[PDB]
Amino acid sequence: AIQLTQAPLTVSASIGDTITLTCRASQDISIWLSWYRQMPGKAPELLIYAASTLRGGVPSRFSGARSGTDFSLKIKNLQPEDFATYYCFQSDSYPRAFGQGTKVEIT
Amino acid sequence: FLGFLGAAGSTMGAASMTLTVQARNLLSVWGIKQLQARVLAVERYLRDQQLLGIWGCSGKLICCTNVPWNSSWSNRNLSEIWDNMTWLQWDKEISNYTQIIYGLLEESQNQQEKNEQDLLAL
Amino acid sequence: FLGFLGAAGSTMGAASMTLTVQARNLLSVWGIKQLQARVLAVERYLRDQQLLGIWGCSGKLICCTNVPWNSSWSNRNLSEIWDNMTWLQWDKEISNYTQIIYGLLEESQNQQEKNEQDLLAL
Amino acid sequence: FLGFLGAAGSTMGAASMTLTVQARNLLSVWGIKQLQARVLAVERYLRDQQLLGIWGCSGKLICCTNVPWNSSWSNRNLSEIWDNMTWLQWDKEISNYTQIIYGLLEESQNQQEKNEQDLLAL
Amino acid sequence: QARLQQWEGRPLKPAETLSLTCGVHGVGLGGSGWGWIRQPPGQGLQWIGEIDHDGSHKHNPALRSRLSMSLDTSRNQVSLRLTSVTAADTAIYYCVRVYREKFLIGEFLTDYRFMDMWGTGTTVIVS
Amino acid sequence: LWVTVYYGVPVWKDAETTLFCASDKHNVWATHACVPTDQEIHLENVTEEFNMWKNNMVEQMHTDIISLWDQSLKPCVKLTPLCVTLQCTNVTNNITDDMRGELKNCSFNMTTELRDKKQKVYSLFYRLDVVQINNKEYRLINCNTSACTQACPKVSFEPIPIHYCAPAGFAILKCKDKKFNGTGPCPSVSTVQCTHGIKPVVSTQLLLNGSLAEEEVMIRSENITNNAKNILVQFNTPVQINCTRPNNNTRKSIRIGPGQAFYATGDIIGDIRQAHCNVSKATWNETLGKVVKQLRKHFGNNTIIRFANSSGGDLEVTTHSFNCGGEFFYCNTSGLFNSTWISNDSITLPCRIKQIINMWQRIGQCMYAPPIQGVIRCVSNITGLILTRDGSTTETFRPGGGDMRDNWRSELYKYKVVKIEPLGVAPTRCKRR
Amino acid sequence: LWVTVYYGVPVWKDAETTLFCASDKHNVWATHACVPTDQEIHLENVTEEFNMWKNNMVEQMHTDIISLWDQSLKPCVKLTPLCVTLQCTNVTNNITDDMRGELKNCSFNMTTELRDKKQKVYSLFYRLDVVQINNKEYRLINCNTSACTQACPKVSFEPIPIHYCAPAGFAILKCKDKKFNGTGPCPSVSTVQCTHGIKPVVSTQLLLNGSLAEEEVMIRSENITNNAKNILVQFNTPVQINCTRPNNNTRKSIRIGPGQAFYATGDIIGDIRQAHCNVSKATWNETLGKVVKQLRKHFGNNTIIRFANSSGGDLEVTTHSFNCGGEFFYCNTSGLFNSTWISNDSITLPCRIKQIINMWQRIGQCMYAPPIQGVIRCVSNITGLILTRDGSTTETFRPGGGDMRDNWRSELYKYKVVKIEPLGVAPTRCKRR
Amino acid sequence: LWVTVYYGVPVWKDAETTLFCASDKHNVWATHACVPTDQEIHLENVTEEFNMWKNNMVEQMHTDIISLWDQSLKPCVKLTPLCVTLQCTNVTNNDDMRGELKNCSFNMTTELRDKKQKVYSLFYRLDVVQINNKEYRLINCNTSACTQACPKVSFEPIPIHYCAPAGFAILKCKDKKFNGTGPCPSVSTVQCTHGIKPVVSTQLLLNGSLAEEEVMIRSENITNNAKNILVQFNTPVQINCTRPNNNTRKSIRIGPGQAFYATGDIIGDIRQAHCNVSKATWNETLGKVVKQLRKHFGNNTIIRFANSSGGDLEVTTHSFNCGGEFFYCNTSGLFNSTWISNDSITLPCRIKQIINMWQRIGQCMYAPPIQGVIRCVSNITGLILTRDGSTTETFRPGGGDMRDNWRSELYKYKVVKIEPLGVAPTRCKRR
Ligand SMILES: *[C@@H]1O[C@H](CO)[C@@H](O[C@@H]2O[C@H](CO)[C@@H](O[C@@H]3O[C@H](CO[C@H]4O[C@H](CO)[C@@H](O)[C@H](O)[C@@H]4O[C@@H]4O[C@H](CO)[C@@H](O[C@@H]5O[C@H](CO)[C@H](O)[C@H](O)[C@H]5O)[C@H](O)[C@H]4NC(C)=O)[C@@H](O)[C@H](O[C@H]4O[C@H](CO)[C@@H](O)[C@H](O)[C@@H]4O[C@H]4O[C@H](CO)[C@@H](O)[C@H](O)[C@@H]4O)[C@@H]3O)[C@H](O)[C@H]2NC(C)=O)[C@H](O)[C@H]1NC(C)=O
Ligand SMILES: *[C@@H]1O[C@H](CO)[C@@H](O)[C@H](O)[C@H]1NC(C)=O
Ligand SMILES: *[C@@H]1O[C@H](CO)[C@@H](O)[C@H](O)[C@H]1NC(C)=O
Ligand SMILES: *[C@@H]1O[C@H](CO)[C@@H](O)[C@H](O)[C@H]1NC(C)=O
Repeated sequence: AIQLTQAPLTVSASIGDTITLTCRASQDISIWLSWYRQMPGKAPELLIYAASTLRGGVPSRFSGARSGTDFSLKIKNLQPEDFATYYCFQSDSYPRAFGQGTKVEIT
Repeated sequence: FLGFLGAAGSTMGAASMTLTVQARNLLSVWGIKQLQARVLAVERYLRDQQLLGIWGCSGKLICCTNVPWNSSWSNRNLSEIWDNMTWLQWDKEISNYTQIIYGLLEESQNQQEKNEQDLLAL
Repeated sequence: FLGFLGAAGSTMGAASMTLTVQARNLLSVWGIKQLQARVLAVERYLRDQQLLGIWGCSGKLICCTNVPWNSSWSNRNLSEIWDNMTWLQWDKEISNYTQIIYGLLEESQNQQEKNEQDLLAL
Repeated sequence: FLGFLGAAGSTMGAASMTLTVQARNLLSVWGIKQLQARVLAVERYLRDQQLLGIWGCSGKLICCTNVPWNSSWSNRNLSEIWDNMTWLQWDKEISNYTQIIYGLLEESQNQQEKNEQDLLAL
Repeated sequence: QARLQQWEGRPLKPAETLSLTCGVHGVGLGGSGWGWIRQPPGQGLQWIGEIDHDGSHKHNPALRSRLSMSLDTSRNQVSLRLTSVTAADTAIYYCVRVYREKFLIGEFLTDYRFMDMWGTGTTVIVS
Repeated sequence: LWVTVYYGVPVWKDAETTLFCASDKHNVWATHACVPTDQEIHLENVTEEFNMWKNNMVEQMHTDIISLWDQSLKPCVKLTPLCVTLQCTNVTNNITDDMRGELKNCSFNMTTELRDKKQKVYSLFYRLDVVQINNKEYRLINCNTSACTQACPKVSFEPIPIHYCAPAGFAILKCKDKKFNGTGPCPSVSTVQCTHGIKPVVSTQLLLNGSLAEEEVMIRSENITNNAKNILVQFNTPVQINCTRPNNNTRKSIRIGPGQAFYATGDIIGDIRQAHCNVSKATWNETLGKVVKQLRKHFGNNTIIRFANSSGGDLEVTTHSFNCGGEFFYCNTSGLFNSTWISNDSITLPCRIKQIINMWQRIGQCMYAPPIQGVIRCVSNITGLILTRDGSTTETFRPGGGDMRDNWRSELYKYKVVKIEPLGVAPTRCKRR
Repeated sequence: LWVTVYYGVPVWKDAETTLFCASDKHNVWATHACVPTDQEIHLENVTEEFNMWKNNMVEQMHTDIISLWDQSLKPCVKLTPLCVTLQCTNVTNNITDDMRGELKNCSFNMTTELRDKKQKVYSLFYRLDVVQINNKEYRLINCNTSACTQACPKVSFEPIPIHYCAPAGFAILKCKDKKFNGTGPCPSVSTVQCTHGIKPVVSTQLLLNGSLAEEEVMIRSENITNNAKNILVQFNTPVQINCTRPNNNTRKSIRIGPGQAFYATGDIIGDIRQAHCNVSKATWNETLGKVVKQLRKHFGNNTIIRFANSSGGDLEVTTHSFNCGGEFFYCNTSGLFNSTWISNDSITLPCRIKQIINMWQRIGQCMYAPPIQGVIRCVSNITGLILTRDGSTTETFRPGGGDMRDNWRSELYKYKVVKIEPLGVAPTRCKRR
Repeated sequence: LWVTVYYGVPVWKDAETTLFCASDKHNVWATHACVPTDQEIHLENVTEEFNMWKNNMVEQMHTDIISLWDQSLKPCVKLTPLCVTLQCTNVTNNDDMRGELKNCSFNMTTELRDKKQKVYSLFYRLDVVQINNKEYRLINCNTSACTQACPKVSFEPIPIHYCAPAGFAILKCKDKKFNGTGPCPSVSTVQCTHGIKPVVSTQLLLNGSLAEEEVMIRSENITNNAKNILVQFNTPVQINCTRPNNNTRKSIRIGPGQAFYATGDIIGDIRQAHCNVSKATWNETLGKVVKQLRKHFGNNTIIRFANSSGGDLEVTTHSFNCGGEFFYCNTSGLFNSTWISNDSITLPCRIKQIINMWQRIGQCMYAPPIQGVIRCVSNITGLILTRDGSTTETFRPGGGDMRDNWRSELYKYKVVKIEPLGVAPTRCKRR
């Protein structure tokens, strides 16, 4: 199977900052890696698919990059609704896997 | 040369000159109609050749047998059969005596088959 | 009169007097199937008559030939073959020697064809 | 042993010792094709057997006949016919006269069929 | 208005059959694929299995022979039938739609499945 | 005397067998599949019994002609889409009082090559083809019984001569007696490999394009004393009849499917006139005089020979139905048979044309004859009649027909199929040694 | 001793050939194409090795019966317009409790003789013919596998005896031994021109209208110790079974196209009663006692013989599927096989009628059997069984079937086709001169 | 000297007859219309005259290959409902395979007569003709209805032996320099021919039999430019096919029991279908062809190979079947060279699903999509060239007439009729 490593497991920033989240894969999964955000108590929602494409309705602040192993997600102009747990999900090999989850909070 | 069935009206003596004329003319879903007529002619011809073969007459147009002519079949003298009658008239007169003659010819050959087979071992 | 295959269980000597009975019966969704059954009967009959003609036995039911009987084929004497065995039993014994005998008859007649061809040349 | 048509290039004298080889190979939607070819093979075989019958050559492969050779059909002597030519070369030479000879053989047999028939009446 | 609704199944006794059902409204079961995602408390998400557009059942290797899913095309419902439930299976179960978008790499075209639409949550507790 | 076996004797028995083709653009009677032709041997002293009324060559020919007809109509357009509701109005454009109400202008929704697209087309249908449902609504006459396979426009209906040749082992005997009534002994018999060119001309009440008698008009009936039997008259000299359809038809192709096309009458270019046939008044009167003279021989010299028209029944039996030019005519023939006989001018027979043809009296197997573009003119020979007598000092002969076996009985009357019996046994002084 | 060639010797060998039919309103197993019949020669001292389980006459008859079946379903109506949504309610009008929700009163829109027009018709369909699609909407049970050919109303399903006759050069050997078990040397052999009248009765679990044994009940299996092999029982005395369809069905003709009619059940005139078969309880119990007696000869005298009902599978194999009167019954024989055997009254078998029939186990070929007008009664003969043994001192036998070749293996067990080899060579004192 | 009759003489005449098939999952040219096989006899001193251009086995095999083709298509689906109006949109809306496809949506019949079915399929642009999401229709819809290529019968050619009936013999020319005509010093009587695979192709004789010693040029009249030239190679030129796409076949129920197989989706490598011919091997093969082709036109003449002139796509392209899907390759890089006294050649191939194979009108066939990637390995064992009517001779590829494909396999065979009855003089005299 493929293991996705997401670090740092807890990043803290105040409102109006820029954060970069890392999701490192085991093998090369091409660009097939989608990002999901889970607000505490709610259900996860799709932010980015194919590591670069923004979901319909997601603000332009969210953005991903890279098509190799070290996938990254960048958030600009932090707002209280962005302080949730983010997950990276690969779709290359049929034993699908999720990331560990990066809990973004306020300082 | 009279042609096929040309001597049909000739006397039995004159019609026997041309037995080879009729002999050679007995052998040669729409495809099946033609194809089934061809098979009928072949098996009809072979049954006549088989009959001649079992009478000891195979390969002969005129074959002499060892069956004496019983007068019950026809008591007319030899002069009024081969020079006065035609073959069509003759066939109608001995039509009912045909099958009993056929059995006698078959019984005459296999008697000669065994007698010659026995004599050949001496 | 026994009928078709009536002497199947009879001895070879007794069954050889009824060869004509079996001989005359070898010649004569329901369309081509019935038509190709007739063509097969003619072809099977014609290839048996061809063999007899090649061996010099055309037009005969009992054909004494010149090929001597190799004792290897069957060491039995005449008494216990023509009076103790049936034709079905006999066919089983020599079923494997049939093809070598067939070649012997085929070549023996071919020698007789040229022997009588040279005799007539004088 | 040469096989079927193997002696096609052999001289006429050498190729006449292998007649049994060619003789036995003349007899043995998409269903009529197979079936109509079989019926035509049987019909052709019977036409050539019928011709041999009306020439007095039934059941024979080499049949010496009573018809003299005119030398207007071929002026070559026996040495250069049976030891130099092949049956294919010879066939292309008397193809013109084939039906002339075929008529003489039939006529000679018919006369011979009755001369023998009239001889038995004594 | 397209939503996936699933309802609570109440706590269940250990070593039983876990029967889940997701209600698909707004869209229909055809064309996409439908799978199940769980989340143990205080942990990350875990993939259980999916049925792809072809009708072919991808299952997670960890849950061996105890997995079985079906699609109710008439009622537009996705079912889960996890068996022999152990205390470690206490998690919130989500029903997801793996949607296929074709992304063209330099010369290769792929069907990319990215779980477009998520359920609301069914807290399953076994005791 | 000893039995001696002769093989090849000239002896024949009467027999029935399958005779094959011979024939010296495709035709309905597929002579391309029939073998080519090539032979007359006179049989002196041979007197043979013939019977044209129990001749199996007629029954075989009837089956073969029917089988050749419904074989050329297998690879043809089955007009199932044509069975629709046809809103028909009367062509009243340049029509003659005679043609008033015979042609109908019928519009209908037809299918197209594309399954989801319809097509509003129109065609001029004869009144005999459409039956009204109760512009007014009509439907084709051939819709509660079957579907018509449209006659392929390339396959021709022209009767070309065919020869029925006996297989091996069979002979065809030809009675050469010129005054043969079709029954009894024939002093002049000849054998042929097969017959003269017999054109399968399909017609009723009048034998067109047939064979003429040699010396005098021949009246051949199974038995004259029975009125229920038809009378086959044969003329010694022909009466020519000029057929015509003056209308200038336009053939309009309608695509009713992928492949499948339907040819419809579009519009008559010019005046509308009735189809008709012309028979010379002088020639026909003379021919009936010869018919009556040889017909008095069976009814007495003092009898009164009256010719009336057809009694009644289907349009095929009450009218001189025939086909030439590709259109099927149905001519009245009541001016032909109207006279009582005691001991430049022409006769015009009004003809009606159908396009939906039930040809061999078969029901459930129809054919739509596509319109022939242009004007059809046709000149043929009346070489016979098919009369029927009705049960006083006068006898009334009305034209008959219907049974097409009588059409080909007038050509196969002189032929007989026999089976050669070549094996014969006779006594002779010879003995086998 | 020299080789002597004998032609015509009585010698044969096993061979396979195409035997041709012969037979002594049309029929499915067409006797018009079969040649008319005419014969038996006893062969003393002849012992022949028979094998009914490797007999090619059975394999050929299976092909011929199937071929005669689907060639008779070519010319008649193909019911492809009947694959429509039927809006079916239940018949509850006078239904008995047994036949409750078994007939469904289905209404649908059919095509008319006119293509553009539509037709609202209703018909009664058995529950076994319609499947629900989600008054409720149903559709015919075979509309996702194939379209179904209506059984032609003038052809007859009644079995007519047929005679399989060997061509020239072949012989049919008939085993006249009265205790023959189908395999092994038969010491009493005779040569027949061809076989007796073998009625092609299609059945299951019971051999109807067959041939009875001569002396005692005959048990025949390919390997009696193999349970996977079917066991063919043959009775020495028949057990008559009285079939019936008490409903007075009315046949209604629906014109679904040009020249095409669909025959639909109009309405039952009276009360709705279930079809059933009656077998005498005393006679059946007597016959099973005889069957068990000869069934103990292969399993022992102390073996407990148990008869159970069919294990499971299709309705054609779990039921006594048969046909008589034109309607196809599927009777429940769980009342005939329910007993255990240790060392005026009647049995009623509730049957079910079906109309879409696929009988040669060929998915993709239907046959819609039209309703039969009136009341059907039927009296047959149970002249055999097709048993199957379960895999202890107790043996359980269950009725079998499905494979139709076992039905005809019970008629052709005594026959054998041989090829005559008439060219024999034997030594003799002859020497050709 | 007297006439003596010999029966069984080894004499034969030229004849035309019906040769029966023989062969050793159903096929188009199946074994159910053939006979099981089982042989060759060398006829010494026999010099027979052959003529591969007036050979009736070629004319009969053409009839039989056609007949087995139609006979294999009658029992399966006829696509009359596929003539509906199609609402077709582009697949890419922008070099790829997807630029060759139209995404066509249409109403189709259901297994229930009164219900419709809104379905879609990807149709090649070569199969749809616009009607004036535009409106299209299948190309062979105003000419005929396309009987669907039945999915359980394979198009793979199996070898068939044409065997002569009784009374006939098949003469086989064993000469290795025998062009197509004239005497053949080495002749043999075979029971029947070697396994002739009925490979259907144009401009290139894929698979089949190689020459023995050198490339053979065979024309009916080499000086007539209207006659095709049948080149036969001595060493095969391997050609590799492909359709890189991973096709997804989709089933549509157009009626009771009838299914229509449609291209639902296309993913994977979207490079255009192509064939690869080794550039070094093809160059040395044309060198051998040119060397054997200057013998008929001169040593100083200029041999130039151009590409096909024009006409139908079946005649301007190397039409063939490979893996059940029909290709139409350009072969303009194969035939492009002028000859004076690791690398590969890629031929862009189009694909069609509606096939009018035997140069006929009114009988099309819908080849259903093949699931997955199609791969292909064939031998180019010959050519069919046409010459242009100056010191430069231009040889364009030819074809169209399928008989020249089987004329290249039945060139060495000849059917003769045995005449076993011959008369000759001898000193005999019947007694
Ligand atoms: C060749 O041409 C073909 C066309 O001829 C191409 O196929 C088409 O490809 C389209 C693009 O891939 C695809 O569109 C997608 O459809 C999604 C919905 O799926 C449909 O359509 C299927 C067709 O087979 C159906 O099987 C489904 O059932 C579904 O239709 C449902 O069906 C219901 C009946 O069962 C209807 O009724 C509902 O039923 C409920 C039952 O409880 C309730 O009663 C409801 O009240 C009732 O309405 C529905 O109305 C109907 N729904 C429809 C029509 O949508 C759709 O979700 C996809 O769009 C969304 O997602 C993508 C990706 O994120 C976004 O880009 C879009 O913006 C959109 O996102 C927005 O919504 C989602 C939530 O859905 C949010 O998460 C997101 O944030 C956004 O807000 C998309 O439209 C076509 O369906 C398909 N058509 C066919 C015929 O197959 C083919 O690809 C082409 N091929 C090639 C090779 O080129
Ligand atoms: C007809 O009979 C006469 C008189 O007997 C005879 O001269 C003539 O040859 C016969 N004709 C034929 C053809 O036999
Ligand atoms: C026909 O004429 C012949 C010869 O006179 C005669 O035998 C027969 O009875 C006649 N038939 C009729 C019907 O008059
Ligand atoms: C049938 O009888 C033969 C001969 O007695 C025997 O060999 C064979 O085993 C028997 N078959 C059964 C099933 O009993």
